[PDB]
Amino acid sequence: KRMRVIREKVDATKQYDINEAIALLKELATAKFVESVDVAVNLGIDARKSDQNVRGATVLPHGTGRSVRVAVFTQGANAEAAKAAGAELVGMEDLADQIKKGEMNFDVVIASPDAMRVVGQLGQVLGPRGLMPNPKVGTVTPNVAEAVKNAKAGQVRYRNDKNGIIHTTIGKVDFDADKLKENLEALLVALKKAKPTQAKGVYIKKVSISTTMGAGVAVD
Amino acid sequence: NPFIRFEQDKKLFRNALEVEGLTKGFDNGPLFKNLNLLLEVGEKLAVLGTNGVGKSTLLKTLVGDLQPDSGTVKWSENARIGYYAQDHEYEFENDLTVFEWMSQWKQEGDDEQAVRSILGRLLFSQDDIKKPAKVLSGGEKGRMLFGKLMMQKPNILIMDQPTNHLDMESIESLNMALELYQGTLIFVSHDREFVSSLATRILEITPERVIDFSGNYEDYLRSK
Amino acid sequence: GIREKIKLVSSAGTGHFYTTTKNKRTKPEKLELKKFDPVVRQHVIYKEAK
Amino acid sequence: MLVSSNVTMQFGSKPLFENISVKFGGGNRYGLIGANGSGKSTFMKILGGDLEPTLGNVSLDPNERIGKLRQDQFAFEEFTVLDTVIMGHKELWEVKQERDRIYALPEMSEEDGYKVADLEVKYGEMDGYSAEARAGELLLGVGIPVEQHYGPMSEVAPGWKLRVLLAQALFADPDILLLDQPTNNLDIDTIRWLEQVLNERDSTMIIISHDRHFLNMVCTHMADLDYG
RNA sequence: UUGAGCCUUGAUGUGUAGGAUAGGUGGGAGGCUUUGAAGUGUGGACGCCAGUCUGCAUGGAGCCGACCUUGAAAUACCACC
Ligand SMILES: Nc1ncnc2c1ncn2[C@@H]1O[C@H](COP(=O)(O)OP(=O)(O)OP(=O)(O)O)[C@@H](O)[C@H]1O
Ligand SMILES: Nc1ncnc2c1ncn2[C@@H]1O[C@H](COP(=O)(O)OP(=O)(O)OP(=O)(O)O)[C@@H](O)[C@H]1O
Ligand code: NA
Ligand code: NA
Repeated sequence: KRMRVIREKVDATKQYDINEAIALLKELATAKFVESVDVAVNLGIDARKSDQNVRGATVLPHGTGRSVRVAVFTQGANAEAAKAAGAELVGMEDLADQIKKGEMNFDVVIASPDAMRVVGQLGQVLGPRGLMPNPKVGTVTPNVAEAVKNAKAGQVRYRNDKNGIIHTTIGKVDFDADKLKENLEALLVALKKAKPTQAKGVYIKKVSISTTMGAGVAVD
Repeated sequence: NPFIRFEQDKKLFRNALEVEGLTKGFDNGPLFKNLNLLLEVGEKLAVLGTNGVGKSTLLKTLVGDLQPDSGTVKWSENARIGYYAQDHEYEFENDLTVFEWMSQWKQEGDDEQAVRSILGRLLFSQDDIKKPAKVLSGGEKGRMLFGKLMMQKPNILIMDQPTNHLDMESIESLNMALELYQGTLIFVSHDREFVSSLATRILEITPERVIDFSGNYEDYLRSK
Repeated sequence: GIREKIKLVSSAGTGHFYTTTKNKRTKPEKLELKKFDPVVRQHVIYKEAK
Repeated sequence: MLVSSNVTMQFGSKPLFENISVKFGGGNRYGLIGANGSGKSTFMKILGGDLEPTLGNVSLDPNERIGKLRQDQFAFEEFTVLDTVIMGHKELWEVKQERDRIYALPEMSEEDGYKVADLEVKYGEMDGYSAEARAGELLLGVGIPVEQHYGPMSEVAPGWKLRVLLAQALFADPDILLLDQPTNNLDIDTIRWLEQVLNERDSTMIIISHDRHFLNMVCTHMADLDYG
C-alpha cells in the first residue's frame, strides 16, 4: 500500500530542496515509530584505494537521540575517571571474556592504551562487527574521561561502504526541522573537512535524506 | 638435446624384487593390502594411478626409507639402487657449487676430467659450473639427478617421476635413454606417450585391488 | 673489450660517483669501496650502481 | 584495463633476454614457452615486481592485483592448508603476523597502544574477518575435502598440492603469472579440470607449462623466449 | 543483422554448520496484510537442480519479525549505491 503509493506520489526524477525535503519527510506519518530519519551522501572517492577512505567521528549539537552503552575497556585510572561519565563497564577483561562472552554487547567501546586486553578479548565477535574503536577515530585514546562525555554527547561514527558512500544517523522525527538542518550541516562540513587529499573529481554528488520506514528524496 | 645414457656395473641375472605383503597405511584405510611382487631383471614396471592413491609412498617404502608392516622387501645380492624422488630439494642444499655438488658422486673416475664431461654433456657450459648448485632451476635440478646416476652407474633404478620439468627435448632424450637401457627400473609417470613408447609392465593402483600387468599399455587401455 | 663501465654512487646521500670499469663475466656481484666524498668531506662507502 | 611493460635481466655471464620490450593486456592469455634454463620462470618473476632487473627497463602497474603460482610446489610443509590460501593476499598476511604478536607478547608498550589499533582497523577495512571462511568455500570449490582444511601441507599429496596452490592464486585478481607446469596433476581428469577453470575465467593471464597439448586448449598467444 | 557507450524499470546473485540458492554497508526490532490474504490448484524463466519467481480467480484474511548454528544477519521494511 504505502510502499506502492509513495512511489508515484514522490518522483525521483526531479531533485528537491532542503526545506521541502524535511517537510515531505514528516509529511508521511504513515508508520508510527521513532522513525530515525537519515541521509546517504554519495561521496566521490575510489574506495578501492586504501588512501582515499573516510573514517571518523563528529559531534552533533542536539545528539543522537539515544545513549550508547559505552563500556570503557581502559584498565587503570581511566576506569576511575570513566566511572562518573555514565559507562556500563570498568577497565578490565571481566566484561569481555565472562561478561562479554555470554553477554550480548555494549553500545560503544572506550579504549585505553595502557591495557592490551580488550583488543583480543573482542576478537572475531566484538571486533567482527566493527564495534572496536579505531585508535585514530578516538575510540581508543590516551585518556578515558574526556571521550566518555563526548561519546554520550552524540559522537556519531561514519565509514564508507565498498563503493564509497556514507550514511550515518543525524536525528529523529521528534527533533524539529530546524534542528535537523543544523545536524545535516554538522555532518557535511566535517565530512567535507575530513575529505582525503588524493580525491580526484567532484566529492559530493548525491545527498538524499530518507525515512526509516518510508522513502528518500534527493536534496541538491 | 642433452645426451644421457645409463650403463650397468654388475647386471644381476635372476630377479630383483621380492614383496610378500605390504599393508601400509598412514592415517586412513591402507593404500595397498599385500602386493606380492617380482621384477625378474627387466620389466620396467610403470606404476600408475590417479594422484592421491599412494604410488609415491609405495616406492618410498619399496626402497626401505619408510618402514612397512610387511616383512622386508628383499633386494637382490648386488643391487645398486639409484633413487630419483618425486620431490628433490634436500640434495640441493648447503650451498655447494655445480662442480662441487657433482664431484662427490663417483667411485673410480677422476675428479677434474671425466666428471666435467659427464656434467658438461648434459648442457652445462664452462661458466655455468662455477655457481651454487642450489640456485639451479627446474630441469637443471632434474638434469643433475640424471647425471648423478651417470657416474654412479646404478644397476637397479627407480626414477619416481623423471619427466616433470624437462623441456620436451630432454624428455625425448630421457625416453631414448631408458629405451636402450639394460637393467631394471620402476618408474611412475603420469603422461601417456612416455609410458606407452617406453617398455612397460603395468601395475595400476586403485582402491583396493592393485591391477598388475596388461602388456604394452597400448593394450591396457585397449582392454577397456 | 669485455670490460664495461660502472659508477660507484656514494652512500652519504649526496650525488657523487667515481666511474670505473669492471669485468662482469668473472664476477657478477657488486663492488664496495670506502672512498672520499668531497661534498661531505668524509670517507664513506661507495656501492656500485648503474 | 592496464598492461605491463619491458625488462632486462642477467645472472652473470652472457645476459639472458637482452632488452625485452613487450606488453601484456586485454583478455588473451600469453602462453610463455622456452627451453630449460632460459628466462621464463625468472622473466615473469621480475614481472611480479618482487625482484628488480639489472638493466632496469621497469614495468609498473601498482593498482591492480597480481596472484602468482610458482614452481616450488613444496615450499611450505609447515603452514596449515587454510593458512597457505589466506597468504595469497600479501597485505592480509603481513598485517596479521604483526597483529598476531598479541597473545605472544606478555608486556605491551605505549607506542604499541595505537599500533595494535592501527593494524586492526586495516584488518577490518580489507575484511580479514572472513578470509578463513572466504578461502574455505573457494578451497572446497577446487576439490579439496573439508577434513584436510586444518591439516598441514606436509601430509597432502603433491597432486592435491597444486589444487590448493591454484586456489591461493585465485583471490580476485585480474591477472595471474602461472608458473603452473602441471607436473604432478597429470591425471587427464585433473588436467581437464584445470583447463575448464582457466578457460572460463576472464583475465590477462600468463601460462608457462611445457605441455604442448595443454597450451592448445587454453592459450591464445605465445611469447617464445628462445634465442636472445 | 550485429558490436560499443548512456538512461529507466524489473529481475539478479548458499554448502561447510540451518526453518532457508542471506551481496555489502546497521537505521532499526515493528512492519506487512483486505488500494484482498494464510494455504489450494494453475504456467513461464532461471537454476553448485531444493527451490526464487510471477499472469491467475477461487479460496477470502493470516502470515512475517524477534530467536536459532554462524566470521556476518535475515526479500520484516525502506532507501544510497
Ligand atoms: N606423512 C603422511 N601423513 C599423513 N598422510 C599422508 C602422509 N604421506 C602421505 N599421506 C597420504 O597418503 C596418500 C599417499 O600419497 P603420497 O604422498 O605418497 O603420493 P601419491 O598418492 O603417490 O600422489 P601423487 O601421484 O600426486 O604423487 C595420500 O592420500 C596422502 O594424502
Ligand atoms: N640468482 C641468480 N643470479 C644469477 N643468475 C641466476 C640466478 N638464478 C638463476 N640464474 C641463472 O639463470 C638461469 C635461468 O634460471 P630460471 O630460474 O629462469 O630457469 P628456467 O629457464 O625458467 O628453467 P625451467 O624451465 O627448468 O623452470 C639459470 O640456469 C642460471 O644460470
Ligand atoms: Na606421490
Ligand atoms: Na622455473
